[PDB]
Amino acid sequence: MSKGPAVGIDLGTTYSCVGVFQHGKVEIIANDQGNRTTPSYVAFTDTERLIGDAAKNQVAMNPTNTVFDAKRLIGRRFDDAVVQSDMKHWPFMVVNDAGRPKVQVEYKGETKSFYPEEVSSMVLTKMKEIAEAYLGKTVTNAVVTVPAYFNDSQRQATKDAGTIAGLNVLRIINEPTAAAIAYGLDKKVGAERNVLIFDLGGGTFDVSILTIEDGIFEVKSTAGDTHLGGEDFDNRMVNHFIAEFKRKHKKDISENKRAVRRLRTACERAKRTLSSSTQASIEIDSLYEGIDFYTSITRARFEELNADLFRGTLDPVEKALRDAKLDKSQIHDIVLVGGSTRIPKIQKLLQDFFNGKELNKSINPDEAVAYGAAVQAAIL
Amino acid sequence: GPLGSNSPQEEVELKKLKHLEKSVEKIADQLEELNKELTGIQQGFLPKDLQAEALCKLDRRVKATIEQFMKILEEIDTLILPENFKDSRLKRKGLVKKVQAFLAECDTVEQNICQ
Ligand SMILES: OC[C@H]1C[C@@H](Nc2ncnc3ccccc23)[C@H](O)[C@@H]1O
Repeated sequence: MSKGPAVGIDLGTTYSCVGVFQHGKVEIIANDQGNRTTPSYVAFTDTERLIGDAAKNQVAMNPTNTVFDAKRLIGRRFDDAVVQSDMKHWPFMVVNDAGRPKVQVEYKGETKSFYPEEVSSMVLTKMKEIAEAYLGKTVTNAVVTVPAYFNDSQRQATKDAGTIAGLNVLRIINEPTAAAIAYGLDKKVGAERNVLIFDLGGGTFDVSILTIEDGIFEVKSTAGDTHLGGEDFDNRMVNHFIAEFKRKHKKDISENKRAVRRLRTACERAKRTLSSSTQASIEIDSLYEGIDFYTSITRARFEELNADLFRGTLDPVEKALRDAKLDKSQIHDIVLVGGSTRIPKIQKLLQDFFNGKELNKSINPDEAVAYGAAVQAAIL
Repeated sequence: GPLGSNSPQEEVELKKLKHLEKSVEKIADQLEELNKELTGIQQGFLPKDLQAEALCKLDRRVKATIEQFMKILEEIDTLILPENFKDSRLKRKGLVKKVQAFLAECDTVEQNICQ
């Protein structure tokens, strides 16, 4: 293989994305399964190590030895509140190695422990291989993104994950800076530009306020919810359907894990349909005790079941504006990042709050961070 | 709707279901091979410590078979069939019931080994 170009990689908590600038535009690279985003999942089995789609596709079969959310651990001390809170939720072991957390798994009949940067390096290796598979050239140089609130230890641990993967990490840039670069907000003519990045994707919610003056990005404030996303929207739909089944059939399906899974999978798909249609239908034969469940949900009902969650997203906006000492009329640009910003009610709340101000959403939200990281990678 | 009104559009849905029937036949064969291996371990010369490992390796395989059957149900659940597509609706119901009977068999194995 010959010498390849520089890539932009968005290393996410639940999914990762790689992009390359070629022939005048950014191309988001599809993985071996044809997916434009790859799960940030590493699975340790009796005979092998799986990364990406292959790791998530066996999560139900091997829950204790399938690691994800390493980004929630990377560069943190074991005693950190975030690590201690998060641990209860995870099916895999998190041990204390002299003040530093380590994921403990069963790999090839042996109990083995890994650092969060080692797990992320495996995810980075996969992202590198995806780009090499498409370009047909060796990929060494990369711009890797990190959240704006990441401290020195979290930033260095991300650079170390890059180094372990054999990548030359040209630059580590903030995720809201990458999103701003994707839309060319630093290339706009005038005085200092105040930008709000609304990031609702991968199970986290992050709001950042940036000031761009003469190409210098300044993080004025950060706010958000560490555990808020599409999974919560799906859960509210599942509750609605479980209640509907109790009303129509006087049967509780909630303790049959397979019936709940079939319902949850159908709900996630219906939620996606409700982003471009006002109605979605679901047909599930023999859901529980031989009962067929044929139903539908309107966009309006989906919004009602999630009203507190959707409205809730504006509190972080209010908190970030107050911390940055800025009124809402002082924001010149609003950028949408993450798959859940595709929800029409979410866009409406954010546009209404900013008094009819048009949102920057033309670039797929799931891809905008890797898109800007790839633009930055081409400039270097 | 009307009877003897077979449409070219239903041919498309029936082709999707036929592919899923084939995939279920393949997963079913795997289940039968797991059953033969189960009997093999039980009627073989493996001592307690070695049969334990052999049954757990089998447990992982059973879990893979259950997951594959679950991914077939999810795929079937993406189908929306108009009331008039009677032949498709009957084939979808028979396939789901066939998968649920194989899942019940997997559970018979899964609960009897490696625990
Ligand atoms: O992967 C993280 C989030 C993003 C969410 N995606 C979406 N959520 C809502 N509407 C969508 C419409 C089209 C495409 C994707 C959509 C998806 O369901 C998941 O919960």
